[PDB]
Amino acid sequence: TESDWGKRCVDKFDIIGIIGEGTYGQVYKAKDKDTGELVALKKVRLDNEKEGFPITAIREIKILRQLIHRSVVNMKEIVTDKQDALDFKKDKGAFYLVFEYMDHDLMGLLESGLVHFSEDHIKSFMKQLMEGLEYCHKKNFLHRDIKCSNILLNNSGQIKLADFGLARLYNSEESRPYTNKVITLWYRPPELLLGEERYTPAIDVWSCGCILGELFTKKPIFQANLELAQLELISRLCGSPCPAVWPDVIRLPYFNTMKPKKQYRRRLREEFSFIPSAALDLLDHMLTLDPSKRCTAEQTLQSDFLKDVELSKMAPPDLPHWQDCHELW
Amino acid sequence: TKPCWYWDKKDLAHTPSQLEGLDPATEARYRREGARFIFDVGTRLGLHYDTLATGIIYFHRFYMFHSFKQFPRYVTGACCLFLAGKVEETPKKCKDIIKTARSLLNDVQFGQFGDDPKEEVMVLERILLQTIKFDLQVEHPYQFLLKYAKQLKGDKNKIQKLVQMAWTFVNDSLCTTLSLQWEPEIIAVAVMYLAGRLCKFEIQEWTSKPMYRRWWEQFVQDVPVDVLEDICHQILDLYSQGKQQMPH
Amino acid sequence: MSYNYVVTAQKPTAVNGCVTGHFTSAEDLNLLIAKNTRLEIYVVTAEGLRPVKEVGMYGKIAVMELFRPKGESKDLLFILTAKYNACILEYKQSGESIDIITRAHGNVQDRIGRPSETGIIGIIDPECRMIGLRLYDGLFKVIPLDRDNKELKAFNIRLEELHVIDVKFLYGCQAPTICFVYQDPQGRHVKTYEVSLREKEFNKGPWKQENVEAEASMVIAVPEPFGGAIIIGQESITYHNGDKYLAIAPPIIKQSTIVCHNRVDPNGSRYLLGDMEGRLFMLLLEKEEQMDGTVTLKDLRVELLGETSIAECLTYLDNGVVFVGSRLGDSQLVKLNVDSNEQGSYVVAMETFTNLGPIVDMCVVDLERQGQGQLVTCSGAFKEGSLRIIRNGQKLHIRTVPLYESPRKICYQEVSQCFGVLSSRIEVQDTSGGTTALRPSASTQALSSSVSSSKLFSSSTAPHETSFGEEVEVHNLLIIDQHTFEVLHAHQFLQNEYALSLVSCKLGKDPNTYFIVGTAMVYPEEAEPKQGRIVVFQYSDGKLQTVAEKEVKGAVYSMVEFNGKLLASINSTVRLYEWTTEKELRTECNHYNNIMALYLKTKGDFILVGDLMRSVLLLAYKPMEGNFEEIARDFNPNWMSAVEILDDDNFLGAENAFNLFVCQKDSAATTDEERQHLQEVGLFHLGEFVNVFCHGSLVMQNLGETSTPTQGSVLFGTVNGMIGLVTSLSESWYNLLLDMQNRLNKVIKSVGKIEHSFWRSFHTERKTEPATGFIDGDLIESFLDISRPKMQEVVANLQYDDGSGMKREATADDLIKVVEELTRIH
Ligand SMILES: COc1ccc(C)cc1N1C[C@@H](C(=O)Nc2nc3ccccc3[nH]2)CC1=O
Repeated sequence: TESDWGKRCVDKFDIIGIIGEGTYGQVYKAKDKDTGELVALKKVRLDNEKEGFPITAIREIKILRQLIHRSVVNMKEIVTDKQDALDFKKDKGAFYLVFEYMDHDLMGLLESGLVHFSEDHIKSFMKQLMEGLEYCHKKNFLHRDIKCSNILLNNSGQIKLADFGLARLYNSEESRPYTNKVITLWYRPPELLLGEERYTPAIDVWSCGCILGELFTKKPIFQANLELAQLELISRLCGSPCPAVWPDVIRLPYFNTMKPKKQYRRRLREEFSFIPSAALDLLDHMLTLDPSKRCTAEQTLQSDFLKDVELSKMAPPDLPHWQDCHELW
Repeated sequence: TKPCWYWDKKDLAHTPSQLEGLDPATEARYRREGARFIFDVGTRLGLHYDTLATGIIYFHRFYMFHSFKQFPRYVTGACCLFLAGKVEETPKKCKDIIKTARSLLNDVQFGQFGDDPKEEVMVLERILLQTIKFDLQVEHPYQFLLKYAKQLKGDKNKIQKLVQMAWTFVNDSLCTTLSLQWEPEIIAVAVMYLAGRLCKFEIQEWTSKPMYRRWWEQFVQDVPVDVLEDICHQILDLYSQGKQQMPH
Repeated sequence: MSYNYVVTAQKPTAVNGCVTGHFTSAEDLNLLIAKNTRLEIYVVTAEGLRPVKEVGMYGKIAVMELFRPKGESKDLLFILTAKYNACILEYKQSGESIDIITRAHGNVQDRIGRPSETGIIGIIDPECRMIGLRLYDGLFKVIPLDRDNKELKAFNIRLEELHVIDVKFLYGCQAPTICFVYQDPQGRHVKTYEVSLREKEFNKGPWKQENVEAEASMVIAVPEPFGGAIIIGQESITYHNGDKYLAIAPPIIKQSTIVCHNRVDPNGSRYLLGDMEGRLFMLLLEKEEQMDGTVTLKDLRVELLGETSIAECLTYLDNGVVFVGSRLGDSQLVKLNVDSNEQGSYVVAMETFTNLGPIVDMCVVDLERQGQGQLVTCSGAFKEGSLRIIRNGQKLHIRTVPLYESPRKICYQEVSQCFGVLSSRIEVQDTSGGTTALRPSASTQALSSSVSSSKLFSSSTAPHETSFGEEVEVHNLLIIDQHTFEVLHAHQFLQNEYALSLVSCKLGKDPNTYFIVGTAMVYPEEAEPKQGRIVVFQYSDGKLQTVAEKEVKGAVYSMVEFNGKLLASINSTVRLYEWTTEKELRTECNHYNNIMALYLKTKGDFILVGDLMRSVLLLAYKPMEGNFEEIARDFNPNWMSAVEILDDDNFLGAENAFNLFVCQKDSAATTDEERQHLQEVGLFHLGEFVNVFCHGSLVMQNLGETSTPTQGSVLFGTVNGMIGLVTSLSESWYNLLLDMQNRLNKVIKSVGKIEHSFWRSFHTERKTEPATGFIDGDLIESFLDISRPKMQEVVANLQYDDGSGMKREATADDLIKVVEELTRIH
């Protein structure tokens, strides 16, 4: 049946090439021989034999067979290398995680400068992303790695969230000890910079707000290489962490340790004056220092900016594929 | 989409082990020892109750597709617990699971691990994953026992006595094939039903509908008493066979 | 890691901007011509221009304006680089010693902002109270010109109008006032604001908004006699000032888009206007004086003067001499006469300044049978299209071959003693239903000619409607003699067929040498071409014969000869064709994991592919199997403009951000993943847009082979005419030259006080990185031009390495000899 994963062989896919590198193995693009559907294969190398099958992959197999949403990538099946006949101990073959192939990735399109977003395009983009995050957040799952690279976009304008390798369940009642350093520095929330270690689902919201700004500027909002320097960049725009705006900031491990140069005032509305007001309100709320005052995903979907957006009109972004090779004369 | 993990009692006479000449009593014994091995090892390591149960469910499912004569049970159990830890985010190093197993198993029993215990366990992970069809998410009677108990309103001491007795019945049902016959929601109701009979409590009064004598139908739809009685009979059989008695 | 060396063989020739003022002295009139990264200062004489000084800047010159604040004797120069380095410069001369003073400097980049579509704009107040900068959508930046602002500190005023087309400071206003054209969903408008340095905000402007032409492009600040502004569009020119409104819409300007404007008479009575087809117009302001004593603007008139080279910038200079600053063609000095000549023209050319124009493609060929290659470049566009033959002579000798149509690709066929050139000319839909060319050109003046009769796409049934006046490109293959450079034959391709690729080679067991062209069927409706041809031609006895055609399902962007087989890239696919004994192309194998296979290069059985995005991929042909294999791909996202193979392990690329990088095969083998990953080991900000990489050297070998420390030779051509050369170094030689750069940067004074390390840092809007693996040869070669005290200062405590001498001291004379050997590579 369709449900007996791990047995079908990777022979069933014609490998087209390597579309990227992944934590547990290299990622390949393949065409299904039977249906002709283009897929993506994630190679899981269990030959390491240090701790067996990588937990990062286990999380992606556990979570993505539960989550069904348009804005969440679908794992179609799991296939294997030709296994050694009747000798599992000799068998060192790897497993492949099949996913629906996506034409482009956000960071790729932005880095190549080949994409331009209108307000309506940003509306359609953010609505899908936040709706997917709401589905995941309602199922009490935390992504913990929201980056531009992990947002896959089809040419139709559909958005899907993808790398669930650092994803874990959130318990509101029982505060659970979590890994402190979980998102890439450019999209990391302030609590994790100050070392909360017991983060809320609001870590993912802060990231999506950083993306919201990036879609308007075409450049990441806070790009730094050191955790303190990131806090400084955030502090300049969002304001310095202080007890008045974040009453519990004093309980954070590094609040006394990590300090901005000054107690900067919030300037978000001023520095993003070119952003539309409906969006600017969303950004101010998504980039709130206090995780308890930071907006939820649902609250973003019930915003003036995203609520009356209709996803029937996908509004696909501007991806010129001709006369882009030629230079404007 | 998703696999079916439930068989009929009658289907258990045609497990791979039965067909290799193992008699029903022996496979049941092997299943209890393996499950209890998983439980004892994980408790020593400080593992969450869900992690222990997940390993036991992996274990029970495994030997619905393979024979006990070809796969030594304690190696299988250790592998299940090792994987369960990664699935449930309570991970342990394979070497540590092996160490704890050495303490609890005698020398003959540890012989199953062969000359290299860690390797025999790590090598099995491939077969375990393919066998469980990569359906790693498992639900256990515990969550439903608490979700349903929270909706009961009444004497705090009487309800808490119901919960703990039922909780013990859940821990005892992991040694059986009930996990392979009935969804966890039914098991949670069955153990509430059993404890209620034993404590002479009438749970209906604590539910929102006090004249609904089939109190469970508000938690689990379409469950006949036939089922709940079959489960109760199976749980109490473990107590009558052993020397242990009902907790009360 | 990898070590490479990059030098300029020819400096940028295209004119990016030109201003006139009194920069060297209050009495002299100067013309400051700006080329990319280069500033040229002249003095206007009666015969022409007198050069006085040229400087380089560590930045692309984006804004250049001359201003004279109260208290200064002479004009000061403001320059802003494309990386947002700002400075105010002063000319100072002490007898024979000429130097450039950095009076103020700083970097004005904002942490958060959206770069504007119409680019950086810089304007200065008529009272020189402030510098206005339009860098980001929705923001106006003010640098106030107070004596104390030596760091050029500035503030931003919120601008409601997000999409601004053009802005100027107006004349005759009570406060500093800006006039700008902006676009919102309702069309284009002209609006005014007043700028308050005291309040650091905008106040209501002197006159109300007016709706203007949809394609309103340029704003002219009319001088005090008239006041107000003139708005130039595609069809109309309008004057605005409070209640006064004029509009002239003469049919002559609708024909071609106007790109530049300049003031002739300081009173504002006359302006110069120029359009893309080269026509130069005079815009006349007809005055009317009222008995009140006030002069009003009565009417506007436009008069055609003649033809110049397509001009990016115009400057009136003095008398009738006008400087035509051309980026697409040769710049010029032309004289405006009061009386027309017998052809009706008032414009007569005086001098012609060489501009290698956009170098679309180039080839290195030893035409004169010497020891050196001559570089034949596809240069210029439209009526300025030319072929340029460049040979090393101390100056470069350049021969110009006018085509009057756009050249696209060039290849050399020695068997035929001729060159094959792809060209496109502009025709316009005319009343016949066909099209008519605006002027004769190479493809129409060929000795013999032919037109494709292919029936491949003839089935059509796809409608493409035509409106009178719309432009079309007509593509041709030109056969050009290598000695006379006479067009021997022109082959015109199908209607709507673009010629994108060209090769000259023999295939298989076929002894004939062919011209092979790859094309794309280009329809305005299509996002990406879905039809195309590979055409095999034979040039024989003065006639081009069509040998074979292969239909493809896309655009043949690139082709290259591969061991007797034809390697072609069709959209995403990279394909290898065999040439059968039946003289037809047969597909052997394909590779599909590409976004767009724009660029191809080969070496042995290895293929380097460069996509529109995802940088470069190393493919290999496995002859035992008859297929392609992915050896190693660069996973960093970059938009490619050109690629080249340096050696079997190093690969060179050019970004659309004016950056160069080198990727090396990891050459380790522990994991397969490591081999598959190409590590970018070189990063360099060139500052030019590289279209064509080409192995070869213009230097003539004295006898046999003489080699400096540099090994290998790659020439490259750019959009601004700059020609550069990339070569490799040993680890020992890199370290020596790198350590010396750091010493030279401490000694050499930069114009604008721009840090050299900053200038060469890799730069995309999203990422900025320090340069690596590249020696700025133009910095190294400047050691020979610094004074003796500075030379000895540089060599202090300098040690050699990785040689037979171990750690060797260096003297000023030792390094002078080393650099002079490096100057011989070009
Ligand atoms: C021909 O394209 C490539 C060639 C070479 C490289 C290096 C990249 C690309 N690609 C493939 C696209 C992608 O990332 N596709 C994807 N990645 C997935 C991960 C998980 C699930 C589905 C996925 N689909 C974006 C992109 O530029």
